[PDB]
Amino acid sequence: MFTGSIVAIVTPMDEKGNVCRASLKKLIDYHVASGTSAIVSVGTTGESATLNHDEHADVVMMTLDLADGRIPVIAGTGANATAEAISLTQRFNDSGIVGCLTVTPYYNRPSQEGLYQHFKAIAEHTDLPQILYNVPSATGCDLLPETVGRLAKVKNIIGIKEATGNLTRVNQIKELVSDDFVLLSGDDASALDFMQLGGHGVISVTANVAARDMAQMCKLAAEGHFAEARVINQRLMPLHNKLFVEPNPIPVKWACKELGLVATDTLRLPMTPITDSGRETVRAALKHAGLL
Amino acid sequence: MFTGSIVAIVTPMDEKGNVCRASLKKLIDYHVASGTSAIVSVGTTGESATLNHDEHADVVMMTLDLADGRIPVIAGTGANATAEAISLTQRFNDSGIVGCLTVTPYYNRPSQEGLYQHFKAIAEHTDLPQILYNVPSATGCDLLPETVGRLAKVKNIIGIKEATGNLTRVNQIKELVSDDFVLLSGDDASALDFMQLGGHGVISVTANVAARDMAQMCKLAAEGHFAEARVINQRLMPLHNKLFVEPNPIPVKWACKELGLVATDTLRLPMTPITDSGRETVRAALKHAGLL
Amino acid sequence: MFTGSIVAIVTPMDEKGNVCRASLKKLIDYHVASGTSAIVSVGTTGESATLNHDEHADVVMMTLDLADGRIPVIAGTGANATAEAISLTQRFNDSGIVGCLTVTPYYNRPSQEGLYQHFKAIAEHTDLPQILYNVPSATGCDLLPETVGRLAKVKNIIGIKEATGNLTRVNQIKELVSDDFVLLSGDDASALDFMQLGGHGVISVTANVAARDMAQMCKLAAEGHFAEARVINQRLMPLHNKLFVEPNPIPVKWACKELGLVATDTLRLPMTPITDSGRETVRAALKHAGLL
Amino acid sequence: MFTGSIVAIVTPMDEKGNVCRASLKKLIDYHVASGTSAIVSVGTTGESATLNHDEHADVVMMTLDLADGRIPVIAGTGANATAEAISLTQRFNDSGIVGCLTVTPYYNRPSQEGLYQHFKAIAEHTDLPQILYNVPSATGCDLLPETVGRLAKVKNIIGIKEATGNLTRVNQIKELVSDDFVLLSGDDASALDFMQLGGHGVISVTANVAARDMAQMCKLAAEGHFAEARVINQRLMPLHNKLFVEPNPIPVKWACKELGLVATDTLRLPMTPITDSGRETVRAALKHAGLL
Ligand SMILES: [K+]
Ligand SMILES: [K+]
Ligand SMILES: [K+]
Ligand SMILES: [K+]
Repeated sequence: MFTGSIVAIVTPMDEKGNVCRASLKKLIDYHVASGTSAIVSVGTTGESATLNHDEHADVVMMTLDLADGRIPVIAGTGANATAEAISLTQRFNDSGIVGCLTVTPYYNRPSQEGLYQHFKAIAEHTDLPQILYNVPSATGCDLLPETVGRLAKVKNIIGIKEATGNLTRVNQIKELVSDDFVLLSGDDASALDFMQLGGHGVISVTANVAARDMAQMCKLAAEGHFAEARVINQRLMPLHNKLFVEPNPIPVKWACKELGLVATDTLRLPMTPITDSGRETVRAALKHAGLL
Repeated sequence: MFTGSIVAIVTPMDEKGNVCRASLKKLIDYHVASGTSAIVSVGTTGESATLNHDEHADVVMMTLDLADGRIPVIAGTGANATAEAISLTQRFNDSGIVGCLTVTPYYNRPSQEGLYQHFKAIAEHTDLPQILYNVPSATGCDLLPETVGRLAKVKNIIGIKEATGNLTRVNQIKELVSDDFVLLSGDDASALDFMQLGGHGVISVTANVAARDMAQMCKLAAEGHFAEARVINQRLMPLHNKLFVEPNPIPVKWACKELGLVATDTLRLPMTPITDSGRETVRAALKHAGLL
Repeated sequence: MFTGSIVAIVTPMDEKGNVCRASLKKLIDYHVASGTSAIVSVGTTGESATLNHDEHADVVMMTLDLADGRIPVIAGTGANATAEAISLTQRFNDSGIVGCLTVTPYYNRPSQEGLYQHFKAIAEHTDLPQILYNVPSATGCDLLPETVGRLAKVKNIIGIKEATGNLTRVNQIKELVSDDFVLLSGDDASALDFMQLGGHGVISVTANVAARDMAQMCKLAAEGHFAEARVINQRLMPLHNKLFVEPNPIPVKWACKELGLVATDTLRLPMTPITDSGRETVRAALKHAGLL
Repeated sequence: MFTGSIVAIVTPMDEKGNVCRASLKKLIDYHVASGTSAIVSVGTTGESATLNHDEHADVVMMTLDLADGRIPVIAGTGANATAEAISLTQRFNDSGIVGCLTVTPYYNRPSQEGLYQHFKAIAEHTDLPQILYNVPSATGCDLLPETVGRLAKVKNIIGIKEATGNLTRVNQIKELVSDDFVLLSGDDASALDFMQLGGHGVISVTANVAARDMAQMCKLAAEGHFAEARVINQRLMPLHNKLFVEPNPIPVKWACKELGLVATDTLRLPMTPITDSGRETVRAALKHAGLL
C-alpha cells in the first residue's frame, strides 16, 4: 500500500520513444516476484516530464492492467498548475489506483500558502489518497514541515515522499502529524537512515534493479533489525549514488536493459543516452550489488 | 529588438482568472509611450505555468494585435519536453513575433549535452530568433557558459537571458560567443552591474511599473554613463528586491493594480493574493521609486 | 567519560572579562548535581578564541580543581597551526583531564591529507584520548567520513564531535570505524536524531542551562526510549535553536545569568552583549523549557 | 599605495619551515622590477596562521628591510580576538609599513555589531591606515556592505579587500562610502570584473608569479581599457583558478619554486606538499600564462 519498498518505476520505451508493453509486463512481474510493496507509475523516474497527459494516463492504465491486482499502483499526478493537477487526478478517479503521488509545483515557486491551497484543492476534487512529494533541488521550492502539518489535517492527504536528503525532516514532520500519516524517503542513499528515524518506507529508484534486496532491507528496517538491513544497504550504496551519475532515469534505464529487464534504454529528449563513462560506473555499481 | 529595457509583461486577469483585454491594452500603450524596447509575452512573469497552450497562444496573439506594430513582441516558448517546445514554437511561426524566449527544461534536470540537444532541436525547426533563458533557482539546472558557447554557433540562437545574478557569467559567456550575441540580464537587482560588465539589456519585471526609468537607465548604460544610470538604479532598487518579496508575479500585479495599470491583481493557483505585509513593503518601494 | 550529555561549558567572567571562580564553582556543582557526564573546558562555547593559551590553561586547571574528581573534564585543545595544537595539548599531559577536544584547523582550509597529518601529529605527542571536532560553518573546512576512518586507526583518536547537523554522517562514519569509536553530536537541535541513528551522546550548549533535562534525554536515548526522550527534546527545542539567535555564547551566557548560575554575562570582544530582542527570545525559550 | 596590483606575498621557507631571507630578497626584487604597487606581508598567502607573532613581526621587518623603501609594505594584522588584533597592530607602529590588512574574526562568528566594535577598536589605537578583509568561506562570517559603510566613517579605515567573489558587493559598498575609500578584490578569478564595476585594484595571489602582467592588467583597468585588460586576464585565468587547486599557498609556492623565485616550496602543517596531479595542473596553467 504505502509502506515498505515502493518502486518509482521506469516507463520502458521502444526505440521510437513509446511505451513498450512487453518490457513493462516483465518489470511488473519482476516486482510481484520480488516482494515490492507498490508501484509508482509515471513519477519522475517514469519520465512524467516528457509524456503528455494522454500518454501518461495510458501508461498508468496499462500498468494497472498488467499488475492485475497483484501489486498496488499509485499514479504520479503532479503539475505546477493547480487546475492541471486536478484534471490529471480526475483521469484516475475510479481507475483502480490506490492513491496519487503529487509533487510541489515546480518552476513557479509558490509560497507555503500557495502549496497549501494547491494541495487542498487537489484533495478536495478526489476521494483518492494523496501522497505529497517534496524535492526542492528539482522544483525550486520547499514544502516545510509546518505546512505538511497543516495539510495532514485534510482527510485524504495521508503521507509524504521526502526527497530532500535532510534527515531532520523525519521527526519535524512526525511531531506535527498523526501516527498513521506515512513518511516515505525519496532519497535512496539516505532511505535506511530515514527509516531508522521513524520513516515507513521508500519510493525508490534503486528498487527498479534491486527489487528483492530493497524489499528485504525495508522489511528488516520495519522489524527494527537495522544492523542486518545495513549490510544490504552497503551492498546497494554504490547504486544509490551512481544511479544519479547522469540525470535520472538515464542510469537506471541503462541498468534495466543491462539486466535484461527491458528491451531498450531509450528515453525522450531532453534526456540523452548514457555516456561510456556512465555505463562503466553503473556496471561497477551493479557488480558491487552482486546483480551482474 | 533584443537590447535595452525589455518588459517581462504580466498577463492581467479578471476576477475569474481570464485574460483582461482592456488591461492588456493599457499596459501595451504604456510601454509604447514609455520607450520599452520590446515585450516578452507569456514568460514567467506572464504566468506561463498556469496558462494552457491555447490561452498562451491567445495572449501572444492579442498582444501582437494590440501592439499593432508599435513595439516588438517576443513569445515565451519554453518547455521541459523538447517535442512540446518544438510544437509550441510552431504555433508562432509567421505570427509576427520577432523571437522566442526559451527556458532550460525545469524539473527533469537535463545534462549539459541534454540542454545542447534540446535547444539545437528547437532552433532547427524554426526561422525565429531564439533567446536562451537560464534561471537555476527555479529550474534545478544550470546552463553553463561552455554550453552557451556551443549553442551560440547555431545560426538563430541569438542571445541569452542570464538570471543567476552571478555576474561572473557575463564575460565567461562573452569570451565564447561572437560580438553579435546578446547578453540580457534576467535579475533586476543586478542588471545594471550586468550591463556595466558587457551586457546589452535586461528582460525586466521592474519595467512593468517603472518603464520610463528602466528605458533611460538602460540607454545610459549602453552609452557608458554608468554613474548616471546608477542614480536611477538606486531609486528602483527597493522595487528590484521587493517585487520578489512574495512569489513573482504576485507583487508586480498588485503594484500594477495600485498604479491603475490593470483592473485586478488576480492570479491563478498556485499563486495566491499578496499579504498585507507584502502590500506595505511593495507600496513603500513604489514610493521610493517616485511612482506613487 | 565520552557518552551521554557532555556540557560545552561557558567560561563565566567578571565585568572585567576574566574568569569568575565563584561562578565556575556554581556551574560545576550544578553539573555534578544534574548528572552531566563530562565537561568540555574552553571549547568554542567557553570562548577559546578570545583567551590566550595561559588563560585557557588556567581555566582548565581551575575547572579540574573545582570538579575535584566528581565529573570528568575534557580540555579544548584545537588550533589551526599543528605546532600550536601540540604545544597546547602538552600543557595538559598529566593534568588530570581525561581527554582532548580538537577542532579541524580553521581559516587556513587544509586538505583531507592536511587534516590527517595534523591530527596524527597531535595524537603522536600525547597519551591523552583525542576527540576530533568537525564544524564546517565555523572553520571553512569539512573533515569527511573517509578521513575520520583513516584517523580512527590511530590508537588515541577515539571519537568525533560532529557538528554539521547532517545526520547522514552518523552511519557513514560508523561503518568506517570500530565499535568503540565514539560518535557525539555537536548540534543540539539534531542531537536526539543523531543518537537515534547510533550516536553515543552530545557535546551540548543547551546542557549549560538545562543540564538535568539533557542528562535524562540522553539516558532515555541510550536505553532506546526515543518517544520518552522526544518529549524532553520538544520542551528544549526552542532553546536548541534560540541559543544561537545571536552568536554563541552570547545567548547561553545571558541565560546562565538569568537563571542565577553565573554572576555576570560578560564576554570578550568581538562577542558583544545580547540585544533586547535577543533577551526576550531567549527568555521565552527558557519559559518553554519550564526553567523560568 | 592601495591601488593597482598588490601581491599577497608568500613567506618562502627552507626545508625546516623557517623563513628564507635569500628567497624573500629575490621575490621583493622581482616585485620592484615588475611594477607591483605594494606588498602584503604575512597575510593568508604568507601563512599567517602558522607563524607565531614573533616570526610574523620578523618577516614583516625583514620585508621592510629588503624593500629598502622601493615598494610599500602592508602588514597582515588580523586576529579573531580584538585584544590580540590591537596588540599585534602595536608591534608595527612606526615600523615603516604603510598600512594593515585586517580580516574579520574567523571561527567565532561575530555579529555585524561585533565586527563593527572589533574594527573600530583596532582603528582607535593606531594611526596606521586599515584595510578590512572579508572572506566568508574561510572565516564563517560575512562583513556586509551596511557595516562596511559604518566602518568607512572611521578616519583611518580606508578600504576593503572583498574576497567573496560576489561582484554585487562592489556597488553595494561604493554607494555607502566616500569616493576615496578603496575597493580591492581578494578573488583573482573575478578581480578584473571587480575593477570594471568600480574596484580600484586587487590583493592578488597570481601576482606572486605573474607580477608584470598583473600590474599591466590593473593599470589598463584603471584607465578604462577593459578589452585590453581582458586579453591579459584570459591568459592568467587558468592560474587564477588553479592556484587554488590545492589549499593556498601550496600551489603558488610550488609555482614560485618551479620559476626559480624561491629555493624550496616548503610549508608548515597543516599545509602539506603539492600532489603530482597538482604539479601537472599548475604547470599547465603557468605555460598558458607564458611563464614557462
Ligand atoms: K489526513
Ligand atoms: K548564433
Ligand atoms: K582509535
Ligand atoms: K575612512
